[PDB]
Amino acid sequence: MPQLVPFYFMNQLTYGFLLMITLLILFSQFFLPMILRLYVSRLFISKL
Amino acid sequence: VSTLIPPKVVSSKNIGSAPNAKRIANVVHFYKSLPQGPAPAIKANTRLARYKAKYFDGDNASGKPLWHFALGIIAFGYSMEYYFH
Repeated sequence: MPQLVPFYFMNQLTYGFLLMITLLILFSQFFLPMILRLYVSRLFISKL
Repeated sequence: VSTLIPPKVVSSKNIGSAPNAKRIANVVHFYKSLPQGPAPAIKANTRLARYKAKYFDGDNASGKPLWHFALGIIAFGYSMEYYFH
């Protein structure tokens, strides 16, 4: 069927490159510094 | 004889010492390090904090949420096979 045999490559690729940029920003700004925040908070308590 | 002896004027062992730095640190840093925190989220009827409560508690490490999440997707494409055909 067409949905399991795409020829829709340009449509797909638009959605593809968008997803990568979305995840990249999302990790970089939101979730990754919040993990270094856990580490640092534990470590700053470790200091005192 | 002499009544002249050190303890009358002490005015620098009643001050100086290193643990003061640690002392003043933990009255300011640790009085707002609340005992239970600000009660961190794990449940609520937001329709997905309920999901967190049954499955994604930091206590749970059983295979049950993994299985639960998987089974939906099996039903999804199989039904969608019949939705497309």
